[PDB]
Amino acid sequence: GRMHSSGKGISSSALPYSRNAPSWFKLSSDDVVEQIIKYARKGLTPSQIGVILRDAHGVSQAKVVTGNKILRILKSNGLAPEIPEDLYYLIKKAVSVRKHLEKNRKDKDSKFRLILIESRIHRLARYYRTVAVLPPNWKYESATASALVA
Amino acid sequence: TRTSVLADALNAINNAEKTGKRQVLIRPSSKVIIKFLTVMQKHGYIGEFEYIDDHRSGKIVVQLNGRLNKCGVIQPRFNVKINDIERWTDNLLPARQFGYVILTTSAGIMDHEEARRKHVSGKILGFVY
Amino acid sequence: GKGKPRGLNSARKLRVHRRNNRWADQAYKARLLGTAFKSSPFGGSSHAKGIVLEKIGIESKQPNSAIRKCVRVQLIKNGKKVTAFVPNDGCLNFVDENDEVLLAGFGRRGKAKGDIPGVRFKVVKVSGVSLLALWKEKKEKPR
RNA sequence: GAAGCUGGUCAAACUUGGUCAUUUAGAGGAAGUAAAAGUCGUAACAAGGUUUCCGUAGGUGAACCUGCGGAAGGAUCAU
RNA sequence: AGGAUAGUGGCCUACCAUGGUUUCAACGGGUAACGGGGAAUAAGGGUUCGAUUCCGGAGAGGGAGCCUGAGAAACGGCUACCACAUCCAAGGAAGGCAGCAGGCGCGCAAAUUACCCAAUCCCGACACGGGGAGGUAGUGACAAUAAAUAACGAUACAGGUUGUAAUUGGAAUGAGUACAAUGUAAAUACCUUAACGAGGAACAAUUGGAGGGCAAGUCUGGUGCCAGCAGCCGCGGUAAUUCCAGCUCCAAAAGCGUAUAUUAAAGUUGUUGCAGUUAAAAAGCUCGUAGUUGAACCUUGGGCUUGGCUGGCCGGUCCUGGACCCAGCCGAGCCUUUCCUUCUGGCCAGGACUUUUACUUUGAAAAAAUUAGAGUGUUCAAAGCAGGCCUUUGCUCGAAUAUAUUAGCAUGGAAUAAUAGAAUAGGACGUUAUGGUUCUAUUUUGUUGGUUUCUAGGACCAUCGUAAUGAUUAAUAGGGACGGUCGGGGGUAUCAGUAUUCAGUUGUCAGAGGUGAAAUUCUUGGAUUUACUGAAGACUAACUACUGCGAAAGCAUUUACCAAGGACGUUUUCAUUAAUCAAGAACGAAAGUUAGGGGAUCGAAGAUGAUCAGAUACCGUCGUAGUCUUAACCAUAAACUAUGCCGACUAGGGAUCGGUUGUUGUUCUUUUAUUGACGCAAUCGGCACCUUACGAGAAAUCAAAGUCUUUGGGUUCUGGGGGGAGUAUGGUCGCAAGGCUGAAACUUAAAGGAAUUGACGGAAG
RNA sequence: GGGUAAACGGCGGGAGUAACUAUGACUCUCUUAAGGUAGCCAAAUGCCUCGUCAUCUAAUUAGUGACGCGCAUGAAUGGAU
Repeated sequence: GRMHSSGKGISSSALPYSRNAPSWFKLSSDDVVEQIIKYARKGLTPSQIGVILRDAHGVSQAKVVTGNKILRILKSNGLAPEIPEDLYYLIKKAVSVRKHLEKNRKDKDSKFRLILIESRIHRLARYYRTVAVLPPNWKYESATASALVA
Repeated sequence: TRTSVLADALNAINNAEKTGKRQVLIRPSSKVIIKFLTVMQKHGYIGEFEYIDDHRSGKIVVQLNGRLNKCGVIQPRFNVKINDIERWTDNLLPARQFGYVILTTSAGIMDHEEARRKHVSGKILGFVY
Repeated sequence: GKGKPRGLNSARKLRVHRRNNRWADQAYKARLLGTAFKSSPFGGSSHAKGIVLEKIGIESKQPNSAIRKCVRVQLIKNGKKVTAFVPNDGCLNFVDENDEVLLAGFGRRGKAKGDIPGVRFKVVKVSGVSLLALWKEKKEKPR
């Protein structure tokens, strides 16, 4: 627990045992799919798309309604990000703390956090190369990383 | 991290049996656990155990009877040849007349007495007495 | 659990670990370093012939108060001078200066014995005759 | 068709140098251990008569003292 | 590509590329290193040894080069040099025992310059010769086997039908001595054997001891801390259970001590199987690589038929054998939606295909010797593989079988652990799907050889038709996203606050300061004290806690910003992305180092006044570095929870922090809600605390220090009696101070941990 | 009257004393503003002096390494490297 910390918290989501769409749910399989795509074009990440689905539109699980995962729908509609969402956000946070460091050199805590973040990037990046999501020559460089998160 | 569900199962069984409890919850369940209990159940060492489905790894509720002395795993799963069994029985089991060596074999999970009958050998998997 | 590797592919880590920790054992360390072959006066031998240089009486360690009568012997095999005990009531008289004495250990295997300070060897034969046979006067010294 | 001869080849051996390893000498210096407890003091063990100990830096015949920051293995589990 | 070789090959040459090995330990060094079969010790796992009766290799003083020859880089073949070395008539000539015996040296350490080809086998022109190969003898307490120094009576006292203790006998026999025969190539020896061969049957048994360990004296005499003994503890200072003597007794016995090394003992090297809070020992802390280890999940169940061996029932009994019967334990063969390659000749033989394994059964192998072990009366035995038969003009059990164990081969199986497939479909089937693209060819029409279309096999390409067309859960493992939070988490500016010191003013007036007491010191040139004004640097009191945050070190005035973070909430998202980790990185209290800036206060050094025998110490007064900060180093602390990190379970209880979920005779917002605080139930996570001991521990104690002789969740590090010593040396990092790595000689029987009693305290009651 | 030594400069004598001797950690003693500290030395600084020991050579008043009561070494009159 807490790969890069000492915490042991367990706060998380608990999907229901029921894998079938609720009785009160009136939307069809496809209507969700284009509804997903409509928010996809607004730049909303799959985490954001799922969040806005349940909050305002009543989609508890997109897999129990559409049959396929939110990101899997995006890939078959050509909307899957080149940089995966979790990797994307790790790199963007890495840039922001880095930028914080050229104005605050004495923030040793910021330097230590930056090492942890880039440590997390490379482990997640090594995964995406064993599974052919990223090119086998993919490398994270701090100098020009802002190009990928631009 | 959680490296062996079989070890976490027999331990919670022993930590319940010494405590005198007549039931114990096992989490998570697996085929290796379920087939392990059956070898224990056909010898009366435990009672009617239930499998809970939670669309997940699974859970097991075991019923305890009080005839179990000590059940434990042998980790790592050493490779045991037919001439390797007599050494494993002597060191692990209190007496030559009772107690079992659970071996996983190409023929299935079995104790050393059923293993010697059909003269097959595999990897040692635990013990019970 | 138990702090040492148990995985099935970890036979190497155990092989190196044990061999490293055998060096803390002095029996193993003395054998491999060959300290007997280098620094031990016999050079790892059981007995040795040497030449007596001078006879010495030594004050004892506490609480015993006595004199242990040993001699200065130079060894013929490697030219070292080390002290050897003469053990028998009145066997100092049997040994003379510049005699060839066959020495042995005290059974402490390189360690000082009893209250005797700085001495580890004892005379077994003088002029080719056992000092026990001379103390019992079974034979007589050749001279 | 012998000795012999030319050029090659393998190359013993020596000289020089370098290197590595193992032994061994040395004025003097600075330690350690043993002995008996010779000289000076009393540092520690009691609140050991200045609580002790750690790291670090100065100082001092010597044990040691002092500063700064720790620890309680404190003489306090407590207002 | 060539040369050379018997031949492959950088083996060598020419040309051309820049490769090859390595933390899975290359390369280098040491080796008191020839390797193996084996030996010692061993409950097991293991440890030490292996020159040496067998196999393979290398060498003949150290190199080098060749002749002959199938076969040699040969040495009881040569040549040359080096080092020794023999004769010499001084010109020259001849050497090689790490073969046999034998001589010197070295050592703690090791045999006769004997005989012979008779046995085994080898060599030759070979029934005939040769063989220090080989065999026999000499020395030989290397080891091992068997095994003598007595036995039985009668008296005799003691004695409970007999065990003897003394003085009284007649037998038996080999140790030895020898005819002779056997034995042998000839002898010695063994065995057989006439005669000789025992009363102290002198035909004489020794080696160590007798305090404990450890078996066997408190017997006598000698010495008198001396001699000496004593592996260790100790014994000896005039009654020594321990030295020096005698007597007695013990242990083993033709054998018994000493020394050294090693094995067991040693669970003190720990895979089985150690320890790490305090006895030695958890890296200061995080990241992280190799390595080690890694959630669950994919044909189960049912039904039928059948083969085999256990118990009986059968009994069928000379323990023993049969269907039916009962079960049991396996093997199968089918149906269940059905894996189990596929065709030809027709369960074998001829074809075409196959995810890789790891693992395990069996087979083959793993030389002989050695080990275990079958049989066999070498008189037994160690042995040896002989042998046994009514006595044989021959008959006849044998001369096994196991263990080997890693690598390689074959084989049955499919749990356990991996590995692969169908996501922009480049997917699987159409066996005879349609075509099209090409390639191969046996067979023709036989009088023989040319023509390219049917045809058959690939190997593909496009189209159409098939299918239930094709993606496991989201782990109370993880990562990320989002929502309100919560923090004395961090950085940069800014805002207080008093206090301290120093100054300027105002007021008096003899002291002030400081101590246990004083003195140094400041004071009528106004000290101390008073009020106000002013400046500097530090530090953020009280609130402040068995409270918070942080990887640790640490973090406490306000506000603004900056970028982070944990926990909770989540019917969001990705799906194993993880745990611990050699090597390598970031941070790392104080002190210390370098350069600027600041330097109020404290204050190492130093100076000082006391105290004292002396104190250059503690006490007092000053005080320099420093304390603060900006740039960089250092990388250590009792960096401590003296307790590695991750995971699971185990016993009750109440408080408290952050979140979140349902709720009040409560006050307030505001007069009420959708305020806030408080109060009551919950759960998450924490920091902890109380009791108990199921259990653990040497105990103190411990909710982990439990789930550990009923010994196994993963993994990293560390320790092996105390010193010497974290020293020396080498390396490496640092400006230095120093850090990291890190011995040995030598020395010692103890060092130490927890607790008990007492004693003591310039401690409390 | 106070301050100031990277101002000029300065930086002491005598006795006894440790189960041989030798030496003197130590003590006593007079005295200074302070009594030479860290270092270094027969040094380009030491008279005695060609000091003593070692090394270098057959032989060395030379050289180097040590020793140190040093006529008369010594810390920005800079000390040691």
